[PDB]
Parts: sequence; C-alpha cells; structure tokens
Amino acid sequence: KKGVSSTKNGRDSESKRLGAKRADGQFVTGGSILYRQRGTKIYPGENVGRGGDDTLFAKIDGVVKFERKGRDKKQVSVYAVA
Amino acid sequence: MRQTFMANESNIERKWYVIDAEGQTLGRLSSEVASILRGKNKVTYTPHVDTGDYVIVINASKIEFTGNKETDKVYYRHSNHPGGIKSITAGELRRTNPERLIENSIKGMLPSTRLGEKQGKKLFVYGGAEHPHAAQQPENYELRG
Amino acid sequence: MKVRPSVKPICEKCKVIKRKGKVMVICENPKHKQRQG
Amino acid sequence: MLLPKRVKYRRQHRPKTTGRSKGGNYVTFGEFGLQATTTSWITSRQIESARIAMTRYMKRGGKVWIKIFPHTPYTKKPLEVRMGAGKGAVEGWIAVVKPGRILFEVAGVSEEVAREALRLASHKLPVKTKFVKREE
Amino acid sequence: SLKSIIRQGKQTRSDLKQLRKSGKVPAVVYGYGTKNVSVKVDEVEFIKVIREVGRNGVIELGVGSKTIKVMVADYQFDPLKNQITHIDFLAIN
Amino acid sequence: SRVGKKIIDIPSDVTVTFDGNHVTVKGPKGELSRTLNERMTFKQEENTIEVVRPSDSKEDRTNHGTTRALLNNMVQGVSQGYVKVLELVGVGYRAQMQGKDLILNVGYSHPVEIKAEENITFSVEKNTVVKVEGISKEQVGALASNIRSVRPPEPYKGKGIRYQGEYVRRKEGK
RNA sequence: UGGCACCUCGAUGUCGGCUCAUCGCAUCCUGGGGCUGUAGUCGGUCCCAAGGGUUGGGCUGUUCGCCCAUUAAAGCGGUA
RNA sequence: GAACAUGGGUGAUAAGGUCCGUGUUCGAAAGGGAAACAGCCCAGACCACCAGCUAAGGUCCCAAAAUAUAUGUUAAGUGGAAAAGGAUGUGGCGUUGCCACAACUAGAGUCGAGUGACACUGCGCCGAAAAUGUACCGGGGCUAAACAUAUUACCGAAGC
Repeated sequence: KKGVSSTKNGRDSESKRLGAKRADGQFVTGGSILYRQRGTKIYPGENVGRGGDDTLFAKIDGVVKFERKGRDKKQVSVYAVA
Repeated sequence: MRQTFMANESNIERKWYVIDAEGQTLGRLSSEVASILRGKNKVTYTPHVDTGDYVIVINASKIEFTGNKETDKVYYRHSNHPGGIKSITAGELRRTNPERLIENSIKGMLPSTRLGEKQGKKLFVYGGAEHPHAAQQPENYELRG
Repeated sequence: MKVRPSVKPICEKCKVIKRKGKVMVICENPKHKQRQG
Repeated sequence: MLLPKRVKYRRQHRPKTTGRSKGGNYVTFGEFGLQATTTSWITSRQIESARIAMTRYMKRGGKVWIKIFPHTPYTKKPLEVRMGAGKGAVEGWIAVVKPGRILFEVAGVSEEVAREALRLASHKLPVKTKFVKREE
Repeated sequence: SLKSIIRQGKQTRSDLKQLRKSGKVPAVVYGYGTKNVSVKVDEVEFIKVIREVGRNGVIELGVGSKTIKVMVADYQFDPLKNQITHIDFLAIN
Repeated sequence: SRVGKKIIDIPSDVTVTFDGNHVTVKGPKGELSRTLNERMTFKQEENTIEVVRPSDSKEDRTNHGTTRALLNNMVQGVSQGYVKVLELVGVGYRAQMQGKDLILNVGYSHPVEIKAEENITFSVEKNTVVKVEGISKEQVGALASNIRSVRPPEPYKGKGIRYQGEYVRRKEGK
C-alpha cells in the first residue's frame, strides 16, 4: 500500500546475432559471410579475408573447411574444388 | 432381441435353509449368506425379479472374531438431535440382543434399492433358541464353501 | 512421575522395561521417573 | 559468527542442494571427526551457538578445529510488504553441507569426552550427524 | 598374506549394485606381463586385512597364472555405508 | 530361553492329575483347588508336571515363565501355604476379628468396616498389627493388600498400617 | 498483523449491545489422583475427566481496559 | 491461457503465488480406471448387432472375474495421513567372549546354558489436540480379504 523504494536497475541492449553462418563442408559463393564476432576468435585462413575487424568472408567459390592453426588457435579456409 | 430366458413370477420356486454359527467368524459367514439371499447360486438368476430362498440361523450367541475387535469396533448411531451420538454398545454386544449384531452385518452387504430391502426380510436370526418354523420343512445347509 | 518424550534410564539406579505403550522406568527413587508423552 | 570482510557482490543466488559431497570428507587436525548425513544450510549462528556450548562442556580444555565456513551471504526482506520491488538487504551468512563431510575436529581428549561432546554439539544443527573414529 | 581373487567380467550392466550386497569389490592389477585384467575380491576375508600387510607390502594372488606379489595401491573408500568399491593392485616386475 | 529345563519336584501332601487344560491339588495340605494352568502340552508322569511346551516363539518364553508358574504357584501355595507379616506403625490400631471380618482404626470419626472371603484364612495374632495366612497367595494377596492401604501411612510422621518391612519416603516441612 | 487475487460489482448490503442458542477442550468451580521446596488448613506443576454451572454495578461508543462489592467459581475458543 | 513433470529467477529450498525455457494433455476430446474430481494413468467415437481378443486397473459381499499355488515379512487393524529425537522393539546381515550371564557385589567362592555395545539394514512403537454426526479402507467387514516377491488362469473400453 506504501510507495516503495524503487529499483536502480533496468537497462540492457539489443543482442547481436554472432556465431557461425555457414557449415563446414558446404558449397558457397564468392563474397558470403562465414562468422561474425568481436575480436578474432577464428583467424582467416586460405582465400578468406577479415572485414572491419570482424565478418570473416569468402573470396572465391568452393567448400569451407574449419581447422586448427598452431596449438590453440583455429582458422577457416575455402578451396576452389568443385 | 434374440433368445435369452428371463425368469418371472409363477415359474420360480424358493426353499428354506438352516445355517449354524457355532465356530464361524461373522464376516466370513455373512458374505456366504448374502449370495444365497440374492439368489446368485441358480442358473436362472435375473437382476429384475426376486430370485433365491430364505435362510435361518440358530446360534447367534456363539459367533467369534479374531484380534482385539471384541473390545474395539464400537457401533455408532444418531437420532437427528443436537448431540444424539449413541455408542453405548461396543464389541461386547453379543451378550445383550446378539440377534441385531448378525442382522446388521448381513444387512450391510445388500443393495439399498426397493427390491434389496424386501430381499433382506427373508432372514430370521435367533440368539440360541430353536426356530419355530417346523411347518416349512427347512433343509440343513450348515456346511459352507 | 514426569512426562516427556525423551525418557531413558536416567540416573545410575533407574533401568527400563517396555509396558503397553510406555517404555517407562522402575527404580528406587521418585526424583528420576518418567512416562512417555 | 564466522563472516568475511571484502565482497564484490552483496546479492547472490541460493546455492544448489542436491547430490553427494565434494571435498572435506576426512579429518586432519585431530583424532576425531563428526560426519554429516543429510543436507541443509548451516548459518554461522548455529556455529557460534554450538561452539561456545561445546567448549562450555569442554570447560576450556582441549582445542577444536572448524571445517565449515559460510561464504554465500543470504538476504531477507524486513516487514511483510508487496511482492517485487528489488531485493532485500543481506542479513545472514550460510554454508551448505552434503552427506559425507567432517564438520568438526578435536584432538587429545578422551573418547568419552568426544562422544559426550559431539552429541552435545549436534543438538543445534539442522543436519543429522554420525560419529567418525578416523577409521583407516 | 595369502589372499586370492579371480578374473571378473566386463561389459557390465550397472545391475551389480544388487549383486553387491553379497560381498565383493572390483580390483585391477597394474604392471607388465598382463594388463588391466581385473580381479574380484570379497570383504569378510578382508575383515582380517588387519593382520595381512598393514598397508605396504605383499599379497598373493593365485589369479590363475602369474600369481606373484601384487600391491593394492589406491583408495576408493565410500561414504554413508562403511562399504568399499574398487580397491586395486599392481605387479612388482 | 529364560528358565527352560528348571524341572523341579512335586513332593506333596497331594497329587496332580491332568485332563482338561489344567491341574488340581488334592492334598491334606490343601484340598482341591486349581485354575486352568496351561493349554500347553502338559504332562505329569510319576510325580510332577514339568512339560516342555514352548520354544522359538517370543511369546513362548513368557508363556513358560507364566504357565509353569500358574501350575507352580497353585500346586505350592495349595501345598505349602505361606503368608508373612504386616506392620504396626503408630498408636491406636484396634486389631481384632469377627469371623471373616476384622477391624482396625486410622483416626476416622467413624471406623469404616471391611469384610473378606473364605479360602483365604482370616488369621489374627494382631492387637495393633496384621499377620495373616491362607493357602493361595493369589487370593491372600489382594486382601493382604486391601488391608495395606486403608490410611496410606504418614509419609512424614509414622502413623499407619503396612507390610513386613522396607523404608518409607520420610518427608519434612515447616 | 500480514502475503496471493481463485467464487460474488444486471448488489454476498452494516462494528459493538439486546433476545435466544449449539459445539469444542488447550479445565475457572466441582471430582479422581501420583508429586511437591505437600506434617495439618492451604497452595505450586503434572496426568485423567466435558455432565452441569460460570454475579450485579461506576467510567469513554468501545470487540479492549481499569475500579467497587460479592461468589463454590466469576476459564479460553469456534461457529459469514 | 490453465494444470502436471522436469531445468532456473523472485519470495521465506512459503502459496492452487509470480515471470521465462523444453515436453504432453485440457482448451476444441466422448470412452475405461483414480469412491464423486476440464489439466493425473490407458486410449482418439462414420453407422447396425442379445459375437470374439486385449490396455490401465483389478478378482470375499455391494459389483464382471482366484475365498488360486509356492515362499518369506508383519501383531499394529500397521495397512487406511506429518518431523527432530527416544528406547531391554525386531527378521535379516558382521562382530566380540566368558564354557561368566541371569539371584555374587567393591562406590570375594559358587551353580548350569546363552549374553551383548558396535555396523548396515527391512518392517513396526511412542512422539500425534478442535470445534453439526461415526468421519479419509468409499460402506459391511477382514489376521489375510494386509505387505514383498514369482509363475500362472480369467474378468475388463466407443481400442483391435
């Protein structure tokens, strides 16, 4: 019944939909998106490139391949095979 | 509809039986009497007519019960009055008016219909004295399944 | 007598035996004696 | 009242209470351990209302060694009000125990004292206990 | 200590808890010449480990063949029961 | 289990004959009493009834110690015959007899009367006291006890009539 | 004293007092007791016991509450 | 939108409370079982029949079918409603040890036959007080017509 002492909270922001966008072993187009994330969780490998410090995209057609780089770091690649 | 014999009046005949409760355990000797009163031991039994025979007891003061139910298992009764709870009789009511004891027990295992009330009026229980129905030529059932 | 659920053989003179519903105790003094409650 | 000093967050979640124990299933600092057999939240106030008492039986005799410390501080609202306008201010400190954990440890003193002392102490805690004899 | 176990069986469904009240334990020897070829022991002949080795020494095995000194090393003590589960040995080589 | 093979004598002024579920002690010591002793398998071969009925039933080990003693107390108290004494603590009990109706007094404005039964002898060497006899302690006992408890003796200061001897809880106040 | 909002807003309409009741036991009086730091009268805590009893006034509207004079006693509650 | 079963937050490991997540049923679903009971268990009605086999649940009487068989467990009517505790309750699991332990007594000698702490238990016992009337086995009643297993036979829906 009594006007309460209110809440010093309540704020948040819209989610960005990060993660993988193309599956390993499937065929693509030149220029398609493969992953979206802050910082380089998965490095760009063969015939792929990093955009503006994110969006690892493909540069030529073919099939994608996820792989390990050194000991603890991964990478993505595309091969021309048809 | 098809062929199904239906027993009716002037086609069924009732008899007279005599059971003895010398070494019975009330309940066990009550369920076997209810079936005979309902007439569920004939091949021509219909559930819309009064089929069966009459039963007569001659030893209602010899009934026994195992366990401590002789001191417990009290009988309650109301008279539709503010605080009319009547429980004067308990489990030792087999010495005073024991005919009602068996009567109620056998009347508590019958249907509460208009035909189930007239079927319970074909039972005569006696404390220990012999029955005066010698002109009915009652057959001695005694032995129970 | 006393009445509490935690009866036992209380002092070094009181010792127990089961009755009907009470597991009360018998001994020499009426300052240590109890029946279940 | 075994409580800490510096805490990052003051409002937390109720701890999980299911399954067996993890660590502290044995005894070190003394010959004799008091085990636990069910699950509950011991709440610092038990501990100091079941420590001073065990020592008031011990008459400042031998020494004890506590094997339970309340970390997660539980909170609670004051007077019964409406539902939901924030969270109540922290007012307690809780510790969670599971079956198979030694809560107290003592040394040197006779086994008659051990039995007739942990039976005194367990009569305050909401968990059911059982004696342990360092049974190698 | 002359204590003898036998080669028990794997591919076990977990229906053994109930054949466990009747005494047993697992046991697996380490060391060359054989492998984790497990052996099954019983308890109330271990109600007398009190005199057997202490904790550090020798035990016979009689486990068909290669019956030599084998050392039960680890501990797999169990809560809430005063029971035991999977005590296990090793070869001396 | 308690008292199993404690097969003791029956050297009597009497005999024992078993048909029913009981005994009966006809002897010049005590003529012809018995209850129903035991529905156990009772024997009596040449002088005594010590019959090995009960075993392996929890009820059986109290049945033994009870029904060997139904027979036992009956045969003995109807053979032996043994009631001990009672006490005279105070001044002014008026102890007497009138057949099977004695008298005492306690300090009531009106000495209230008590009368007893037979088969328990009304024995009076008693001028401020009680000391009686009979045959069966089951029947001299409850009456040796109605006489115990007329004015429960002063648990402070001495007055009363009671049994053969113990201590009473003696209490003090202002 | 509160918490929840499941029946009722084409109406489930009112706190004390008056009149008349009925049920409970967690017993105020009477009764049967073991135990008292109970000699006796008395009285304190406990156990069993629900049949019937359980007063007239002064003072604010008081369901409360204090006071006056009695009585074997002036018990606590449930029943919109 | 609702309940039930799970995974969390919030509140008091309070609510037939409140907010999200994954399923099913009700909503829009009749039929059989749970004494009566939208949400629980079994199962989805096109229409006729005085045909047959089964599911959950059951087979002394009310009321269809075993007063079936073999084995144990239980003396409270437990079954047929709660907890910390308490203890000369107990059927099973291990001890420990006198060849004395029941009447010995220090706050020493015998005679004749079982004694106990401890440990895991399975079933019981006490802890257990409310207002119209017995008053949660549904009722009569039951020492098996109860509980834990095994194998059977038969009954049972608008399912086949």
